[PDB]
Amino acid sequence: EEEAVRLYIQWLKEGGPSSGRPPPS
Repeated sequence: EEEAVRLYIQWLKEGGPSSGRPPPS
C-alpha cells in the first residue's frame, strides 16, 4: 500500500482528524 498509509492508519488510531494530530500524508 504505502508506508505513509500505514502511518496514516497509525495516525488515525493514535489520534485521527481533530482527535489528536495533523495527518501523516
